[PDB]
Amino acid sequence: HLGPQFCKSCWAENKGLVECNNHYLCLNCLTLLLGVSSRCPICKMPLPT
Amino acid sequence: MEEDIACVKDLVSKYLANNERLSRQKLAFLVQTEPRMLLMEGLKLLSLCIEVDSCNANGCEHNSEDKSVERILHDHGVLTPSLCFVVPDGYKLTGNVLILLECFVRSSPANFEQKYVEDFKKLEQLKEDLKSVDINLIPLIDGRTSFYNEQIPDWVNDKLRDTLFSLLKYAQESNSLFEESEYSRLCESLSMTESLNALLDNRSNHYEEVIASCHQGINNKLTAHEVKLQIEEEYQVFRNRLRKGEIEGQFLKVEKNQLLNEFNNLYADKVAEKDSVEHLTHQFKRASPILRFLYANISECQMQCWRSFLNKVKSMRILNTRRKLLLIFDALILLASKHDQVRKKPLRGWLGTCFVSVNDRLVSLESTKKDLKKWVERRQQVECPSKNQILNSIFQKTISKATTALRDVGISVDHYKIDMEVICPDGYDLIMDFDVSGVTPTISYQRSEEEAFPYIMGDVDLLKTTDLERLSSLSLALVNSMKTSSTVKEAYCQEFSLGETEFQLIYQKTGECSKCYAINDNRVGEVCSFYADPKRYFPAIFSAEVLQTTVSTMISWIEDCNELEEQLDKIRSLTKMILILILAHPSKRSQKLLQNLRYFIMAYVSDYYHKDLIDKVREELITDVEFLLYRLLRTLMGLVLSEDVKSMMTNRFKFILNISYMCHFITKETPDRLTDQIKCFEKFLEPKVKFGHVSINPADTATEEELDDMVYNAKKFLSKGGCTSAKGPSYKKPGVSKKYLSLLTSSFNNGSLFKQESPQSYNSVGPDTGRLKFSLSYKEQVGGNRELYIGDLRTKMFTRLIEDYFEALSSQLSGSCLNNEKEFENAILSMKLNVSMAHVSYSMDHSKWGPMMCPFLFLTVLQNLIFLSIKGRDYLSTLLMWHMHKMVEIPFNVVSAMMKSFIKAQLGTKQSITEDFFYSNFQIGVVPSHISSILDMGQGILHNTSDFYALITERFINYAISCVCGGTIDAYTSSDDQISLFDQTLTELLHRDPEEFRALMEFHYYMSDQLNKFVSPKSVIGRFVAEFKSRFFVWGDEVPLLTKFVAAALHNIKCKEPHQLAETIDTIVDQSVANGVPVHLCNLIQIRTLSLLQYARYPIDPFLLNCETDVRDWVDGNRSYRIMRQIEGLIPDACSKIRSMLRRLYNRLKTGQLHEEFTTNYLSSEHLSSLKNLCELLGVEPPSESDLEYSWLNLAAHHPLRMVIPTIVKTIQNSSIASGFVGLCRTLGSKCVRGPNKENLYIKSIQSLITGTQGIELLTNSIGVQYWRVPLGLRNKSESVVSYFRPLLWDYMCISLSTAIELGAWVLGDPKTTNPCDYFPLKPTASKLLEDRVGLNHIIHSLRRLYPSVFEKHILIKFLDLCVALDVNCEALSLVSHIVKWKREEHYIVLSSELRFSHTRT
RNA sequence: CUGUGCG
Ligand SMILES: [Mn+2]
Ligand SMILES: [Zn+2]
Ligand SMILES: [Zn+2]
Repeated sequence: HLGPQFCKSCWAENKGLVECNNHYLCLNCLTLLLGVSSRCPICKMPLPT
Repeated sequence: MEEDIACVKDLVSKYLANNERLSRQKLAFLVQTEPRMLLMEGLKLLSLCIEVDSCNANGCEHNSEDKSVERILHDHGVLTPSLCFVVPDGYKLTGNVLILLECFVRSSPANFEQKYVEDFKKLEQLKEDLKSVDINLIPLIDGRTSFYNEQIPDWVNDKLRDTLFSLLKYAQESNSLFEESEYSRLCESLSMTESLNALLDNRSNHYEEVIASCHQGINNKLTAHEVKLQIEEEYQVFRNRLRKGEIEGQFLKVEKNQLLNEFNNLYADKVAEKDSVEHLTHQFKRASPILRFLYANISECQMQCWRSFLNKVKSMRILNTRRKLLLIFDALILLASKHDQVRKKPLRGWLGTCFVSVNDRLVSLESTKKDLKKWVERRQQVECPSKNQILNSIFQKTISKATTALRDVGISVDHYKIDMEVICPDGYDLIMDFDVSGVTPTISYQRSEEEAFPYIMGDVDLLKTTDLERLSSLSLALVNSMKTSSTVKEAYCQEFSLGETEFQLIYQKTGECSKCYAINDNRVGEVCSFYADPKRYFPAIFSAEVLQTTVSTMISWIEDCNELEEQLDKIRSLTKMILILILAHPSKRSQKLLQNLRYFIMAYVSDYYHKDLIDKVREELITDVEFLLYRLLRTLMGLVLSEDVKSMMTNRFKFILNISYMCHFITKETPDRLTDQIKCFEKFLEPKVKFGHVSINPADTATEEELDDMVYNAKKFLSKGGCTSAKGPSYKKPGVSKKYLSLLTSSFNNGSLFKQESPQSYNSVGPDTGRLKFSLSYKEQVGGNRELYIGDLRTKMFTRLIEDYFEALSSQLSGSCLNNEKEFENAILSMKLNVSMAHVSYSMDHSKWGPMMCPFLFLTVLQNLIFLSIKGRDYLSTLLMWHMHKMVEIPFNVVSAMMKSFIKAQLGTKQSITEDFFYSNFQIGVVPSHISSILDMGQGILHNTSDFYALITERFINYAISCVCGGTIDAYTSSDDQISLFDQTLTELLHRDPEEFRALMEFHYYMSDQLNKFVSPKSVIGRFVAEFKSRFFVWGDEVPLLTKFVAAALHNIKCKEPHQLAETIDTIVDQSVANGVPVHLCNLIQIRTLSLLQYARYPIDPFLLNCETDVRDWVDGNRSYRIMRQIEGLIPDACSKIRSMLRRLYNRLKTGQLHEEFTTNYLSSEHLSSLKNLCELLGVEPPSESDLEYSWLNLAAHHPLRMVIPTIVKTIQNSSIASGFVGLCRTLGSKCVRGPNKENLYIKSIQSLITGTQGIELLTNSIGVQYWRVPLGLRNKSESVVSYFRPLLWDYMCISLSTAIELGAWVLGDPKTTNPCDYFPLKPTASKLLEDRVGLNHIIHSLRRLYPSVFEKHILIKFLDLCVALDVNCEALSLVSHIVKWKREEHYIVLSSELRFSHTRT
């Protein structure tokens, strides 16, 4: 339990979410943010895969 | 009985000064035996002593014969009509100049200021009367707060006062004379006087009637269970009537698609449909004349030197032939232009049959030649000069006079590079053969379609700064047009060379008013014409790089979106188009539209918004350019907030919030003051006419009918039929229900919520002198102007009593944060905690908090509270009663405009409400001069009581919601806007039952409407973003709001001393770095400020601004530290040795041999010697002779700049922006620097005297830091110009030592230099020795211990004596200014990437 | 009883 269960990049997704180092993202957001760089644009660390 | 009389006669005989008129009054005083006459003659003696002291201190002749102004005018032979009869204290005649003196003594500050302002008013009336007869008068007023004088000693005068008081112990004087009123006035004039209840309380039955109005129907003594039962039943009834439909819902669930479709359909009748970015760039680059000028693809100097020289000597009036002098100047400039054009140079200051002469005015060649021929012909008619010797002689005469006028002030005319060979023997002939035959310059008011444009409309890509450069040049041209003198073609002209050409901004009207400018070019004639307001084009004057950089930052926030990369260039183009549109067309409507965009995007990322949000966002647009801005905003939101983005919503929300806060780039001033004043009066009056209490001409002695109307409206204000009525609640209607007011007061009572001028008598309306007469003014804001109710000093004191009472009440509680910074910080922390957990946050604003509130509402909520521990509260009640019966002076401009419109309508159209009001009043004879009404809480005059009411009401409403639902609601208010933080239960309720949650929010809205807490349509119920006090929080972080701070920095340029301006800009940039702004943009802001100062030809000093900072000097560095870093960058060798010696000194001082006791004395000797003395005392190698002669030109060395003795003893004594810059450039160009002989001179004279020396070098580092290295051989040798120079190493040592005392010892260490979406909320780690309790701390003790004389004049162990010693003698900075004038910044949210590129030091 | 200062 690290904060609320939302996609920090969407503010809309609450189901089927992946866990970052300190928050959550969505599957669509994970596939869309892995296209620019491996570093998380929120917590600045590599995204798990 | 006579013993005290005889003894005091002895004392006044022995201690009295020897005078001849005082001896006459004495012999007239000692002869009387009646004690009352002794009192009168003693006060007469004191008054005459005061009068003659004032007269000998002011050098005026004493008026003892009680001669009025008519007597003084008749004794000199000046016959005047019947004017005001005023007898002054003294008069002084110097030809046509009269100096008038009036003296008075007052014990109370309110009476003192009352007498001061009435004396000021009568003096101005006498001035206006004396100008009608053409006599110049100057006013002088002597208001003395004490009874001291310079003839009788202090203690004997006190004994005289005490014996006069002891003779008032008897009663024979009391029943013989001195009636109760006069006796009380005299006893108060002899006395030395927070409530002052010693007033003649004659409150009639009206007070008791109004008090009973606050009690009938209201219970205020209910049970903690009965109130909960009533609230539950009321919620049941409300929810029933809501589910049925009898009560309209106000909150709609946020559908982003529907919200965007509602925003795009705004102005559907005037905007066609969606527009692509390409069509927008096409229509934008050729939209308006100012925008057509930009993106146009448009491709020594003896005349300029002569023009500048003659512009310098045109103000000194070298000849009383204004027109003929201007003609001589035009002829000289023509000769200079011809001499320039024959050699090699082209036409530079020409436009075609029109040239730019002195006083930046266009003069036609034909008219110049005709007038010169007429002048020379008329001079030749009298008698030989062959039509050329006379002109040569007169030119030699005027040039000699001008050179002599520039020689005594030290201008050194050879500084202008005049090259005085243009005065040829064939000057007249050379002028008459001058034929340019160019294009005729015109203005062409009301121009035509863009197809009549000379150049190619639109070629500049919106990626280079050329458009911003042209905008900067044009804005500077307008601001310089603001300063034309216009003495006596007639059109004036400024010049702005952009590239390979020199455009000329022509304008016929003068002043800072809105006029019609015409951009002309010599090659194509008139280029553009536009009706512009010059005082609004400031924020782009030199920010060609600042604006490009803020655009680049805003774009880089969303650049790594991976779904805008196909539209990133279009988004950047749209952002720059919006910026250049709001900067090239600063209009209040564009500002309002961007604020409405802020509200829209705040309501876009939420769960529920107000149904009337789009009605508030849509504001009327005119001029077809504001529609272009709306289309740009719509396209930008369509690109950024498209349906298929769903990625990093935080970054896009921040970007659009900054696009909205771009409104601050438009100046917050009024376009026209009359229309905005009428609008403020409309905002003030419309609720009153809609409520039904608009009583005009209050008739200070209140009539029975006026009081009856007042109490009737007081009873009407308490009706507010709730949801239990037939029709239902009428939202947005002023008034508070008796039921909910009783519930609030009952729940507060039990432990459920918190758990000849002095006033002699006073009644229910006012203190027998005025029923709190206020004046209505408008306060400049970005979106819409605010109200201001300004009152006299007595009303100020009464409001201060009320506000102190209610501020104590609020401090006893722990919910409100308006003047409590600790509670604001707790609110920010709780908001971060509630947002980071995605709990529902209700950002509420309250529409019409001022006009709809009521002093009667506060009185009623006060009379029903118990306040278990009656005087004190009765005084508060009668003060609020006075506030109910309050007059507000309608502005004379508003009533004048309304009277003019009434005349125009009666002589010569859907009139408004206030217009109909004024007309109905004018048709019956009465003129509206004051509007006494009940429904007006002053905007600011009742801020503390309004905050307390908001606090208790929001506490009650949250208690009701929690008792009817089962969820706590934290609340934090600022008396206008608030935030409600919901717990986990309400958030889970919204997640599981949206209908019940929206019903709860509708109940909250209805309950707030049952008080005077109408929830504004700008309110937002969102579990992600939260707004409070213009602080936006996204996910526990904070929105940078970069554009707000950037615009606040580009705007705040005052006309004060340049170093104070630099301090202000440094504080603004410190706040900017603190919140969100990166370091490069702030370096560019500081460079922009330095360029603003350089344009004023100011000698930029190293102690102005550091424009090479690396986010290490803002987080944990004072302004002194930044200036020290700048000096270190200047001299990287000597500053190293100085830092070494200062490190050793700090080491030996903090925990070593006692050095502070004699360092205070060591800092008072000569700096050059003391440097080497200290370096040898510490053993470190002293600075070399070459690395010690570095100095900076301190213009304010002998006396500060006279922007029309240490400085720290002066900072504790506590127009427009473009006009401020104009005044700064004018003062820094005129005689601003003062000399040692108390003589003023220009800065040019100081540069000339510097060049009149073989020692100084003038070496600048990179941007004009301008530090000199005057050698030690001529250092203060024979009182040369070197007195203005101040050694740089000494000041650097002072600043470094003071900074080491302020923030740690790490500063002395040698500086070892070592995605735009990451931030680090760090703190200014510093073991300070200047604890924040230093408002009037021991600094004053040190000042009095070291500078006693300075402690007496202009005024009134701890490791602090050095802080006060390092600025009284080391006059470089204040070094203590962020504790008593400015305020420190903590919790720095700076970029983490820019922390790793910083410098470090041990 | 005033500034001439952007390439
Ligand atoms: Mn708010
Ligand atoms: Zn997502
Ligand atoms: Zn992450």
